This record gives sequence, C-alpha cells and structure tokens, in this order.
Amino acid sequence: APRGERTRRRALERDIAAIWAETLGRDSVGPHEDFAALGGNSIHAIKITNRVEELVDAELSIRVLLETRTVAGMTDHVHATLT
Repeated sequence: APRGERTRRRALERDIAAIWAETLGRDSVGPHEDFAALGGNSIHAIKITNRVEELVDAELSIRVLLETRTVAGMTDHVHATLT
C-alpha cells in the first residue's frame, strides 16, 4: 500500500527539484538544501512556485516554498494538498 505512495511522492519530488535547479541555474539541487543557501531570492521563489503550480495544476501560496524551504519539504506540503 505505502510503496505506491512513496513512488508517487518521489516522482513529484524529482520534478520539483528539476524546477528549482533550472530556476537557480544549477545542474541539480538536493532534496534537503535550503532555498536561501542556494542563493534563492524573491524572483526565483515566484518562478519556482508558478512552475510547480502549472506542474500539479493547482494554485499554491508562495508560503509553501518560503515556509518549507527545501525541495523535499515543498514536495510533502504540495503532496498533502493533493491527498
């Protein structure tokens, strides 16, 4: 039962990490790296969030990125909304 839900969530996490990496101009971003430690600013926060919203086809507060601050944290806070 939760093998499936772990697979579901890791797939989202992969995609969100790629959005962060592209936006922040890095080859990749780790699941637990802090947004600000990566040089993330308000412009990046908006772009990442806009793209994650297009990805899951749902509107999300910018607080979702800015209060979780990691790709894994954001994933979980989004994966919840969808569940």
